[PDB]
Amino acid sequence: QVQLQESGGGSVQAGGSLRLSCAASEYIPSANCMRWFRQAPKEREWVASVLRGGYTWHADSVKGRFTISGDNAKTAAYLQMNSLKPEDTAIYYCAYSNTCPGASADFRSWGQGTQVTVSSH
Amino acid sequence: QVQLQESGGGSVQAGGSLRLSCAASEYIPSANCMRWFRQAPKEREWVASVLRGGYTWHADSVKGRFTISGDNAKTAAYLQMNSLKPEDTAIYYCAYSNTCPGASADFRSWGQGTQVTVSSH
Amino acid sequence: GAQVSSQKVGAHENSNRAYGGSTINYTTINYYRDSASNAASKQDFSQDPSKFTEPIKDVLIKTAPMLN
Amino acid sequence: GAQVSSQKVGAHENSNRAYGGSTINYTTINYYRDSASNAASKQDFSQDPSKFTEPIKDVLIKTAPMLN
Amino acid sequence: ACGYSDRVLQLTLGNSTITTQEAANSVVAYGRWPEYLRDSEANPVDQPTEPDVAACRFYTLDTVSWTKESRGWWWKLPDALRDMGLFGQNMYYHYLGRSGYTVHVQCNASKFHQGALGVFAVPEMCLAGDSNTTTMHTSYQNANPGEKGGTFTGTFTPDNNQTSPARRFCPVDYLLGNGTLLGNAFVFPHQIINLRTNNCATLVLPYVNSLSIDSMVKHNNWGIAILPLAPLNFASESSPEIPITLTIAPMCCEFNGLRNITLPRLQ
Amino acid sequence: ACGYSDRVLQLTLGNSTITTQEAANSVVAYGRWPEYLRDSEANPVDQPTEPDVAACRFYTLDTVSWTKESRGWWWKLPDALRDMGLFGQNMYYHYLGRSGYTVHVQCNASKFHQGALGVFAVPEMCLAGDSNTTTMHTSYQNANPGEKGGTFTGTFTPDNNQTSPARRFCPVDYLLGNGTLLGNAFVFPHQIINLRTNNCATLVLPYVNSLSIDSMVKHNNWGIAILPLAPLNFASESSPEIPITLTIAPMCCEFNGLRNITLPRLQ
Amino acid sequence: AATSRDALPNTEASGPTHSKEIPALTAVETGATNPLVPSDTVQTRHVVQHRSRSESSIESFFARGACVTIMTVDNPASTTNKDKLFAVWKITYKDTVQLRRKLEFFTYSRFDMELTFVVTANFTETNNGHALNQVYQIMYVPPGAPVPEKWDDYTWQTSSNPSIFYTYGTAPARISVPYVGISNAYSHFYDGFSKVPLKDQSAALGDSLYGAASLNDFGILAVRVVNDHNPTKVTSKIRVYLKPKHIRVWCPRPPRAVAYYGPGVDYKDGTLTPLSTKDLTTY
Amino acid sequence: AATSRDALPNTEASGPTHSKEIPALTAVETGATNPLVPSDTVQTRHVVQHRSRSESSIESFFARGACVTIMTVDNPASTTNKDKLFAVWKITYKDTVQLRRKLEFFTYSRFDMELTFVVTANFTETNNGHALNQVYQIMYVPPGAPVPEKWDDYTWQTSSNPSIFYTYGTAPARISVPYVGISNAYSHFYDGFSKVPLKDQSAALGDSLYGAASLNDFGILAVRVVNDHNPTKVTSKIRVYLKPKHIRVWCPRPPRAVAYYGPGVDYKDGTLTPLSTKDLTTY
Repeated sequence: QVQLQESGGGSVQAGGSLRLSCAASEYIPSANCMRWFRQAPKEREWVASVLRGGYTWHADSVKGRFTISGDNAKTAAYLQMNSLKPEDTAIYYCAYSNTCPGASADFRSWGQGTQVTVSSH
Repeated sequence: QVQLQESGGGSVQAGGSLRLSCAASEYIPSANCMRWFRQAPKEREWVASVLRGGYTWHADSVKGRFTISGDNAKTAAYLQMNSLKPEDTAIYYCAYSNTCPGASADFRSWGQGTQVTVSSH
Repeated sequence: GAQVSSQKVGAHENSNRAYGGSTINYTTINYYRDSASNAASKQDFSQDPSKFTEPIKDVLIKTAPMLN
Repeated sequence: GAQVSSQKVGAHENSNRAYGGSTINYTTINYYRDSASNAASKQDFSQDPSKFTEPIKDVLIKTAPMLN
Repeated sequence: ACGYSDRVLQLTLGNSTITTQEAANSVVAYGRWPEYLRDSEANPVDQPTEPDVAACRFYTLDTVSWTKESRGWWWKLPDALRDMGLFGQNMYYHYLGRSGYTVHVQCNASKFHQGALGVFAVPEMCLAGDSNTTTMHTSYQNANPGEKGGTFTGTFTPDNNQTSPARRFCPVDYLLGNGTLLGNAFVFPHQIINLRTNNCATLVLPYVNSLSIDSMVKHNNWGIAILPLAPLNFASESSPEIPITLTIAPMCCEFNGLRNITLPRLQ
Repeated sequence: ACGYSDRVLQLTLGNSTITTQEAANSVVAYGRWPEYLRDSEANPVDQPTEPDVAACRFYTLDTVSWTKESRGWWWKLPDALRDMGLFGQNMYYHYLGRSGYTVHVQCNASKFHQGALGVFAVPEMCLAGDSNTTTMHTSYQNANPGEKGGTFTGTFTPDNNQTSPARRFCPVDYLLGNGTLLGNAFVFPHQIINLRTNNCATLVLPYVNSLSIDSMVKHNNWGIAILPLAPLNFASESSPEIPITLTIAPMCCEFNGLRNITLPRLQ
Repeated sequence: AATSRDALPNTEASGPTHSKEIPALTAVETGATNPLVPSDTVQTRHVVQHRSRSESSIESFFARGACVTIMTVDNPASTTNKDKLFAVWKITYKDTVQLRRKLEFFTYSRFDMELTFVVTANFTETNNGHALNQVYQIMYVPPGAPVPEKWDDYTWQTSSNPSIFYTYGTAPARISVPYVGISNAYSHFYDGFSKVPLKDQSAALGDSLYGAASLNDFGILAVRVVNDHNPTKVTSKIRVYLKPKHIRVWCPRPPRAVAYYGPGVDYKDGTLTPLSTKDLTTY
Repeated sequence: AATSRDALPNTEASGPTHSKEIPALTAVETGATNPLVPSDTVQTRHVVQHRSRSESSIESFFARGACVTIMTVDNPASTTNKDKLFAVWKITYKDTVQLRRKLEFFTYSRFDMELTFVVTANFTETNNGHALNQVYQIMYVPPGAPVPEKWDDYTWQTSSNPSIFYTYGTAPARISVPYVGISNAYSHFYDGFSKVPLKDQSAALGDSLYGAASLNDFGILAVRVVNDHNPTKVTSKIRVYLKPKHIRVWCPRPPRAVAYYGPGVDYKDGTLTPLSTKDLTTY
């Protein structure tokens, strides 16, 4: 079926940087709004949402530090994680939408995710 | 953040007078309706509400004795407490609003308050 | 400023002292200042398809040989 | 007491026996006694910007030297 | 033919005359010359007082000094002329007053100096205050400096003394002192005194207000703002100085509602 | 009346405009304004190409520097403009071409500098070579320097390398570079840029040649020679410098005989 | 005779030039803007101009309605102690920024005002209770009249104050108001005071706020839920939209460049940098 | 003078023939279509023709409105963490297939556009809670204006953007828009790029998407539920319908034959076989 693949995760110390990438197996002629999500305990959390270009929304925790871009041609998105905090440690995911600038944990499928471990000191 | 500071509280005997004052740390370009509240057991009570000037409302207990003014320039309010009763003993507070002549215990923040102790005889 | 136009009557009621016959008209009054707000008049024109059907430089006479 | 005015037609329908061509008008009837209730006519005037652009006492002739 | 020029002008009002050899024409704000109040537009019913030549004449305010560090200056009308001869008197004795003006800003230098001053006449020139704790709090005294006027500044400094606030304006230059970008001020009637070109600015201003006549003691119709578009420079000197002088003449001024004299608290 | 002057001019061609506040009128060489080729004078039969605004516009060549030791400079037309936009292109694509010109030489200083430049437009400005062993031997490359032009000299220095001759011009100033006395150059259309008076020279030149139209790549119709009649001097300085800039606009240019592009050997 | 929707002037063909006429040169000192057109500096062709300024006329510029305030209500547990369930808002446009900025390009204006009210409501605590459609009373209390003290006092009788009874779920309410200013035009800015402090008086007595006058005192709008108390709490919001119609404006001004701060022209520290970074020689 | 509703030409009676006139023979190489009528190849009778092409005029062909997008909303548990409850959709017809294909028979067009909005809502989790009738705000944000960040920020004040406040349960909302293209006609196809890559520049800097231009950048529609948060979640959908009125079209083209794939003319593998099987000699 439709497949999204997360990549770029790893383990870094606090204050560090990362860049997560999510590409679709084949192109999707419907999904234009991409989103990022995370989780640690037993509850999912919305990171950022990005439509075609260049309207980009963020959350009250990841704003200013995180930035989403993504190609306006290839159905893929990118997450630049700066000034990383030990609280950011979680499994990050990717999910396509339709025309949904808003965000809610209500996606049909779920890829696999990518682990981000933030070291303290 | 936004800060309100109560002052002027103390301990007086019945029939006495006081004057409570509440000023904002810095000016607020939205909050024009100020209110006073009190409490003793485990329940808050609305004292008086004052918009810019000079519409002033009171409660069925503090009316005629209490009077609220406040500058129409500086975001601050004042409470003149006359003919004080031992029942008035409580912690008084201050809270800014918007365009809310009415009163309800539903304010976001909460400063600190000021204690008013009324002696009997 | 009413616009009265005629309708092309398809099915005719058994009437010629009100409906069916004596030309049935309809009224239209525009209510807005902007032309974009108007309804479609549908009173449109047709044209000869030649610009697409016969785009040749030298005129085509059907009875004659195309190539001469 | 109807006010009939013309519309400035932008996009024209393929019509000249109803729409597009033969000047499209629109009707307006005021229903209230108070002028404040009226809709905006939008039929407004323009003026020469001179009062702001050339507020000088001695007239400006573009081809000549400003300072003489 | 006879050699008449846009550069050489002579202005005569009452018993005063101003000459100039380096003018850049003159501006009649909004193309409206000052005029008396028409019957069709009249308001107060009593016969108005029209001082004419007694008040309609050129008064020279105190001279200021332009240096490399000058940020700008400002004045209010009729405020600046509040103490000027019969104009001042007629102003204080009446409840109502209206007046137009001929403002002439003067500043000469040499073929070796450089700099440019923007002279702007702003209708209803409300200036920003100095507090971040209270709005619209500048006091009457500070709002009306009279002939000395006030000055613009390059940095906003909030008044932090909440015990005894200064209650004054803190007009930031690039913000024209009212929260708008200076570069736009050119929408107001104005002239520029560019040293290489001219040595004076002349602005004829009509009475502008939402009413036919109003209280002069309470409200200033116009505001004169002078800011250095291009800074002062001379030869290779580090501290050049040239004076700037204002001369203002009320025009077609009329007053209504005579009473006893208003004695304002100015300090 | 309105203040129109011989000193203040504005020239507009194509999408370009030149203004000047210190002109000394302008010269229309031999009283003939540039024009297109008349039918009665025509030669090649094919329909000519007339670029109009694409080529008839002001092009600014590289700026040179005038010092106390400058002897003079020279350029050839249409050579100098050989690489200028569409004019250059139209020139190379056609076997034949004709064009008039508006040459505007620019050079400003101060009321404290002094000097005078003679700007001369010479029809068929053939310059003398550098050899005393061979005549008419200057090579195509050296004869056509393009926009950079060449320079005059104060002393004739014969080329003695007979192995590999330099094959260049050696134009002596007082000899106008062609064996005639400079003092006579004034017979050619000209203007003088005398610092105290003006800061520019304007020469409108018609197409001048023994034929109606000719090969532009082979033959230069006009030559621009700029020599310092009076040397540069400033204050009490030993090494003053002021730039000189040329801006040339082809006029009424037409071309015949289109083919593939000529790719000349320029070095 | 030139109407807003008329086509702008055509571009006239112009050829080369070489003369004493100097359109390009000017002197901004005079305070005049040089009235040039393309043909003054370049060669131009003939162009039949079709564009018009119809959308930029003052009337068309302020043709959109805009939010001004968000008035709210509230029901408690029972009465418990409270019965002051009603909103009173002092009518002033200076509460938002959007409409306010647009009304600042000019110094004075005159206009008939159209007000539209969009009312929305909702539940608070999850409950099986159901409220019946509400009716709201929007009462204009002009400066002077008695302002409501209790939610159910005499003032609500409205024998002279205009009032709009809005039923929930119907088309938003709307009314028109004539130019109601006490002056010949409304004053967007007022450089002065309401009181002249006199020397033979106390400073307190002669004091007033800079830039404030009754020129703009229009009174208040008092809104309440007509229906009696319900067991289940419903909160309601009334959004007010103002559209200045039949408008005229005087004296242009530079638009507000830094964030608004109060009903005056004042500015707050830290909001004084409207421009971003850009090199002088970078496109 | 020939109107769309006029009757087509009558069939003229024609008898036998034996001549040099050769209507039947032609040569398609010329690129012309042979303009024959029955009477040119067979004997015909006289027939008074009544049929008309009234239903096939361009205007009548696009007389039906068509869906373009499905915008949705969503409420969570409480806030928990979320307050981004609002839908923003980039206005483009190229999202569906039905209207898109119809608008491809031609290369260019001009038309006034009528938009109708059908709004529906529903409950999610079975509950005894009841929501009060909702009001929606459909805001057109033209290219440039600030796009809403929070559900309750300044942008929603709408001092210049046209907005429609729709009350639930009333007749679907509708508005008209003039031909708003920056060109003389809208371009259904654009064979080119927005940027010319220059040699003295980086490939990245000169890069752009094939077939994309601002010719079709119309901005966005932002929709939100005006009512405040309710304890019980309600989900809403706004369907947008476009009807091109007063339309004109240029340059006919072959209709799309394989499934659409993106906003371009591109095709996907495995969708390239529009024709079925049928023998050459089978009826």
